[PDB]
Amino acid sequence: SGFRKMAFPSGKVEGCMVQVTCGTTTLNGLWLDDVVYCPRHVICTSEDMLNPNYEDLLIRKSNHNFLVQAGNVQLRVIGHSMQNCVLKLKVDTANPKTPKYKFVRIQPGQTFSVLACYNGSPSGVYQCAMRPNFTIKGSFLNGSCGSVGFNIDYDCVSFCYMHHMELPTGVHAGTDLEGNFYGPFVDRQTAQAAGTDTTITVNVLAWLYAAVINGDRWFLNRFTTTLNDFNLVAMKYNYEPLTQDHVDILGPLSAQTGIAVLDMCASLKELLQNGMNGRTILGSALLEDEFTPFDVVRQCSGVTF
Amino acid sequence: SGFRKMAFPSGKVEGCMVQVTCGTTTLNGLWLDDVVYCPRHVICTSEDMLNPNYEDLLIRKSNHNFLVQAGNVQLRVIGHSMQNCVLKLKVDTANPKTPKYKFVRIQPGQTFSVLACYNGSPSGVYQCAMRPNFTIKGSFLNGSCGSVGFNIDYDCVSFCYMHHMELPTGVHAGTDLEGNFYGPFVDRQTAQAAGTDTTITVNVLAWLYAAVINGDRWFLNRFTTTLNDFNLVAMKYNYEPLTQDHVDILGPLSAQTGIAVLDMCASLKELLQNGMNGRTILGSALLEDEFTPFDVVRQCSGVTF
Ligand SMILES: O=C(CN1C[C@@H](C(=O)Nc2cncc3ccccc23)c2cc(Cl)ccc2C1=O)NC1CC1
Ligand SMILES: O=C(CN1C[C@@H](C(=O)Nc2cncc3ccccc23)c2cc(Cl)ccc2C1=O)NC1CC1
Ligand SMILES: [Cl-]
Repeated sequence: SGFRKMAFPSGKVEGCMVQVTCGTTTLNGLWLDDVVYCPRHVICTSEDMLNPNYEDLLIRKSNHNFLVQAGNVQLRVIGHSMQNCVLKLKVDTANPKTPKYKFVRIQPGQTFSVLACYNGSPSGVYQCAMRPNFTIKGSFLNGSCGSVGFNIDYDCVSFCYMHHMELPTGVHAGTDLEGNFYGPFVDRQTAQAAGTDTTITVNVLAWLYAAVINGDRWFLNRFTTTLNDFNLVAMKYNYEPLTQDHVDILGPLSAQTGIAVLDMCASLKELLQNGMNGRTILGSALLEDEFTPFDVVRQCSGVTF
Repeated sequence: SGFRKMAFPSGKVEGCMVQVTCGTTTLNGLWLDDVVYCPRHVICTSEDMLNPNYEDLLIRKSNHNFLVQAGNVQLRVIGHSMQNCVLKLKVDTANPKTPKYKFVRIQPGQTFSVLACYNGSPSGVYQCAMRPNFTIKGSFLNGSCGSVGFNIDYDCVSFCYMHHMELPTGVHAGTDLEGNFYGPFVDRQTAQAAGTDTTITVNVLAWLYAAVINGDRWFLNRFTTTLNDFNLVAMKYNYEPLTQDHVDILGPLSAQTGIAVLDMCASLKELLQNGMNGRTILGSALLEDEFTPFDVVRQCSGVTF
């Protein structure tokens, strides 16, 4: 019993974290095989960040301008190149701790674990979701740039996020490991803002199924709804639309609890229109949307890595 | 910016998890140096769990009755002894992945990370707190016994909890790493129940200071309170009494934000009376009590927004 916001074990990723320094700027790097990946803004001064020409800034650097530290060992940089908003530093030593890995680009609603790092040293691990407005609600201070997000599939680490910046609302923006930003963001000190966010509907439904599995059933009702009527309701409350794909993905949870997906949608409709009435679900007075259907199945079945 | 329920990176603990088998029972063990620590109930059958005589069950075992598996390698047991409710299995190989460690017994209100394991394999990491009734609200399934709780302040792992059982309310009970239970619990299937739980007041106060540091003040008021009047009101909401020790511990956060501890106590009194009126504090509609004063200082910025 119990239901917690659970992150993947971070060990395979901790063995890849390094410290990257270019002049006065120090941030985190991800060392896989003989390459260290880090945000390309490591080459910028505070003035350069206002309007950087990254190719022009990079051409002026040599391999020895980049200091890479792995624990108490200095790595030798033998090459450097840029891919989108990510700098790739070729080093003379392959990481002996390189796990089996993939680089994957995730979609809004998908969750992942973040290993927050400072000076190439991991400080914490938390779970979060890619919001529909492509930001993440992380917990990051100065020096956290280069911290990565990931999932684990059996013994394979799928790297999906690298931290680049904090927006004025305190939320975070970053890229996939190929340097492509999530969202309409750019890597420079200029006016940028997160768009209006929405709630991840399929994830709220998965979390309601998790509450039922844990004995919380007060919100269940005798009613059902059509998919179209539910989306008309959900659109009124800034909820993301529920597609037939989402209904298919919730099938296993629906069979396990005996509550049809549109039956659980009628519970969610009533919760939006009337509130919780002083009650909580899994210790929360808000409808939680940072657990996917897969996370619920994994936590309620004990899958190991 | 941001404030998340953050666990310590689990890598140092993942390298210590092993699978312990005694007959038909399989659970998790913690391998440090040449000793594997696990719950003593691994020697029990389901027919022994009501009134087990552990000394009598243990004397009938030899070293070769204990099967210890570390990854795909079978460890050789060369000794066994019981210390309180933990079994200590001496093995012929010291763990090469043994981190710098300590065994610490924690007090109610203290937080720690849990690395949930099944069959000696880590499945997830979450943060939690020792409740005032000595239980923990974990997320554990059958086979999770022997999973450990820990803190990693600096480079040293302080092991503080080993999981033993789930109570009828779905909450969990366990021991320190010397096998002494937290709370009035015994490792028997006899009728046992968690006492009425309370909210960890010093932790809610620390979390209100974290909200101020991150830029939020809507909940403050022009009032102060005596420590005695605050406790008379707090106890009516099932809040733990706030001692002078707690007021002293909140001193650094009080100096950083400019809000005296008894002024923050007045704001908490008003919050308990009024609720949140549709507002949230750090993304929550409930008052959070699983962040200690020390956790807030570790996670938050040193500069108040
Ligand atoms: O004032 C600045 C300067 N700051 C630097 C850096 C950046 O955002 N870094 C950070 C990341 N994550 C958390 C942080 C917490 C506190 C301070 C900096 C953080 C950046 C990176 C990029 Cl790609 C574009 C612009 C900026 C940019 O403005 N800080 C941001 C907060 C406001
Ligand atoms: O049905 C039982 C049998 N069960 C076995 C075991 C125990 O509590 N194991 C477990 C731990 N953590 C989470 C679990 C989740 C589901 C099932 C077992 C779990 C135990 C250990 C000890 Cl030391 C004392 C009593 C018991 C004991 O009653 N109790 C469970 C239903 C709550
Ligand atoms: Cl303590």
